[PDB]
Amino acid sequence: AQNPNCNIMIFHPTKEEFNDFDKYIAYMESQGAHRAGLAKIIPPKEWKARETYDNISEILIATPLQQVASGRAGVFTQYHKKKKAMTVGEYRHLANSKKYQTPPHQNFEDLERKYWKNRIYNSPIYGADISGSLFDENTKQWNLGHLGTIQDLLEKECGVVIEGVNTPYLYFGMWKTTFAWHTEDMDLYSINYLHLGEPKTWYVVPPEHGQRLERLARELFPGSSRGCGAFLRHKVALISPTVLKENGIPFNRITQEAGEFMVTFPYGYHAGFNHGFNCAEAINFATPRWIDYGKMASQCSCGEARVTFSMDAFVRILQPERYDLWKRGQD
Ligand SMILES: O=C(O)CNC(=O)C(=O)O
Ligand SMILES: [Mg+2]
Ligand code: NI
Ligand SMILES: [Zn+2]
Repeated sequence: AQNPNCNIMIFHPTKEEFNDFDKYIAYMESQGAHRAGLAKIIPPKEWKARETYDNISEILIATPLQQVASGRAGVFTQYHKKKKAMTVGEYRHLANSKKYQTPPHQNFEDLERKYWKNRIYNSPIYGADISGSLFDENTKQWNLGHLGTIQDLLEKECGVVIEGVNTPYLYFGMWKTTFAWHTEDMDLYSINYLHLGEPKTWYVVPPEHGQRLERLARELFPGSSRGCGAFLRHKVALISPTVLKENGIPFNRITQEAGEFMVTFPYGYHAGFNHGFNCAEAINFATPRWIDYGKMASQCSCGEARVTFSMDAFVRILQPERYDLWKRGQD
């Protein structure tokens, strides 16, 4: 069995190996990468996502989200308060202000320490989930707006034709902006490219141990657990590495820098934070190996998780028994 300790693997494809996206994912899995839940892919030196970022300040963040925390430093939830629209140029200036900027620090470890110590005492503003792409249309390799669609994968594997579309999303971050513990919708893969700016630190639980994290989460968030049998789908709960280590939960951590891709694998729980002003692009995708995970994915039916149009068909075809109750949640 490859990668039996479930370590995060880092890949350095050549320009030749960067041509065929599906093939390279399957290669990484042949080496055991999926067992970690997360992999890093460093693009060949010849590749670029686009020529420059000099012209992005006019993108609109229609609904910036102020991430307000409740709880204790190592175990908290966050709620998203909607703020007035602002441009990326306005957001960048905000991120760089004295109130929101990254503090002085020695290295990534010192910054990680300061994040876990102090996150809860601040409310950083996140421009999340903005439909769009920063890949140049002429970038032919690993262009996250040109991937094969999940609908087409399901059709190729299972024969059924379904409605729905699959497009990327932009994320504009600042110091302390936080992504809560989650897996993807329908336990899909994700791919995330850090276009510019400061790093993103990731934490991940191997897929084979995801239920251990769920059981801890039910213990740590007991009212939330009573409210919903899949409350991590709400994407609000944070648990620190120190607390994970105290409770024996297997995990790994890695920091992504600008110019790097990360892939999350089906049912790989992940969480993290941004080090300063940055812009990431991410999209879900599927492979044949995902289908079985899609069939078994939990679902939020309490009504809180409220997701995309395209998830309907996935539930309807892969989980027909759950369909009815899940759609009651969405309506
Ligand atoms: O970058 C972020 O804020 C969150 N991204 C993801 O969870 C992902 O790419 O799967
Ligand atoms: Mg612009
Ligand atoms: Ni994710
Ligand atoms: Zn729910």
